Amino acid sequence: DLPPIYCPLESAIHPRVHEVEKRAVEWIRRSGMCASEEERAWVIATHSADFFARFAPTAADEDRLLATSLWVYWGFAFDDHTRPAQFNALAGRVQRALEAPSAEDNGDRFVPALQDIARRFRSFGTPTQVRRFVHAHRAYLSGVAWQIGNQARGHMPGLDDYLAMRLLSAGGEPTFAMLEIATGAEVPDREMHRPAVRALTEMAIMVAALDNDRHSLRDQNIYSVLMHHRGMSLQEAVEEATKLRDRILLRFLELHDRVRPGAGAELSTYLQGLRHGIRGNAEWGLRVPEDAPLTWAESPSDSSPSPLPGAPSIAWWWDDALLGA
Amino acid sequence: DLPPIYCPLESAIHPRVHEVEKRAVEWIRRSGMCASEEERAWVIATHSADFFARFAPTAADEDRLLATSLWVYWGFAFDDHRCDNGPLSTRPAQFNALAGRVQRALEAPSAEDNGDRFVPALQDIARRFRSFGTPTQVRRFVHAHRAYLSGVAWQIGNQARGHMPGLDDYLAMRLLSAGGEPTFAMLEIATGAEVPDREMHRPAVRALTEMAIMVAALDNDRHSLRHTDQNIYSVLMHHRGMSLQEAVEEATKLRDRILLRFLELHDRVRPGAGAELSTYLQGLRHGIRGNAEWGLRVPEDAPLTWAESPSDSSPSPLPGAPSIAWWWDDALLG
Repeated sequence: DLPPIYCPLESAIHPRVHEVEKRAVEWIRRSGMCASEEERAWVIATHSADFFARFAPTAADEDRLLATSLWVYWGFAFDDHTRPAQFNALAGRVQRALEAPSAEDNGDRFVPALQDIARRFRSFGTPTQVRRFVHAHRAYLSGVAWQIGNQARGHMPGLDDYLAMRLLSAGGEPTFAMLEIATGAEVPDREMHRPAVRALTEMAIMVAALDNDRHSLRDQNIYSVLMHHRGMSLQEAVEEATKLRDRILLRFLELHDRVRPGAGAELSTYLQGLRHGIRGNAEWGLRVPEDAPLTWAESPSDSSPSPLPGAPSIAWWWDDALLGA
Repeated sequence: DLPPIYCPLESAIHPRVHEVEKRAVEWIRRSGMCASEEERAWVIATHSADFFARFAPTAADEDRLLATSLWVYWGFAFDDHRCDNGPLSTRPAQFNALAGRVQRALEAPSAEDNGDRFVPALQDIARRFRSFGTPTQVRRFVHAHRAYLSGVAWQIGNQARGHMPGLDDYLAMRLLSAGGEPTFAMLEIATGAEVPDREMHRPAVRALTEMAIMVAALDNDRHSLRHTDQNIYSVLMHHRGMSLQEAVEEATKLRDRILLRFLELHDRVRPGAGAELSTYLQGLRHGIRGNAEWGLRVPEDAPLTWAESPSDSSPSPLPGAPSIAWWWDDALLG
């Protein structure tokens, strides 16, 4: 019993989505990241071009939209897999290959593909935009390492730890750090790293992450964490999860409205990218198994302007004294 | 049987080191990082203020040299109690969770410690870094910090499996696990010189940072030689069937080659550098030298000897380490 999603945000998709999808399907087939035709079909069936065309709907350069979409395909293909000890090494190697073009594949299937993506990013993006994506990619790999860690030990994390980890393990950091690369609109340091923008970025990531949890009811996820800790039933957890998520999005809209008016063209595009991304991520979740009409919740299920109790690690999102920008 | 260190770089130490060491000893006592009197005295005996006062010897504000110095103390304590000998040293699953929690505590001032002694200490250091560094410098430190932790996770993974990495994985891993990224990312905070994104992130500058880090990491491995530990020596003894004495000569050759390429690239990049990049590059240089000099002095006033010449002066990439070959590629580092 799944309530409709609260997402009063702009929905749009690149007009050239289908041309990019074609080129991306080509690159998947040639990438070497897939053993069998059955594995390609699985990665092709993620419709990651359709996903990311919703994040950068007006990207001037079709090739930047392709490069950024390819990573999303790479991410789905990488996460369809490993013990923590081998993973920590593999995470280290893959991330080195992202940062070091002279790194060699050593027969690892994912490294050439990521290095082809990195080479496309280095031919378009500034060294600054590449370093942002690089750091986001390591943050994601740390999240995955954390989640594989918990599973191998049978640690079910409490809410604060789950939300912190899922911030990273969902792949939201690298996805949102590709907005600039797709658009070409370079956000200056003093704007991109304002705490206020950091909280907007994390809050957009968290809501996309909790919406991915919801699209997965069909084993570390907000529902398990709430059931295991708060002794809730599935329904009671579904209802509590929707309240957490809707409260976070409410904070996002509020902080966004405080921040958007003073913003430069580049930060402004980035912020419309967060919004497009949150909505795109929800809409892609509903439309992926395409053209049927979607139903959306008109109101938050919880309107509280105060921080989530039991999640101190995300409380600073609500602390305007800390975010004076 | 160890040859002297090739290190023809500026030795200098902050004229206020002794005052800063005093306030840092005070902070280590009320820090909470340390269970016993015995640990406190260990942390203190790292002389981390002397170490980092070599990295930023003209720091205008000793509060900034202090804050940065604190992380170096936190660093030794974190390695010694969580990474090298802690029940976590062979438990990557548990270490992966700790690294997530410690990193989150550094990015999120509202995070709670969950009874981990190292977190409130880190959060205090973070609060200082935020009080006078720009949010850009704080993020460069925070990113460098997760990089360091990823390296330790890789190291601890290898220890659990009894896996001795090869030269390529070892140099890539050690680039991170030896804590040089966050060490060097504190130069800006210590000095107040905000290096613009366009300059800091130039591949040439990134390569100098990595080479400054590799060299300091291999001087650390040299410092730790005075079988099963992952270091350049067991790496070479295992993968290339060498005696310890052959590994030692081999390690010295590779390290000196990297230092020469650092020196060559430094000389091509320094002339055009703006004032903030120039300060950062003097830091890399002061750091390399500071790391080695601190390592021969840490039990310290006696005359040291240095190698007048490198052990190998080949101007091309290390054999068997393609992950660093791009440091020699002047086209990619335009």
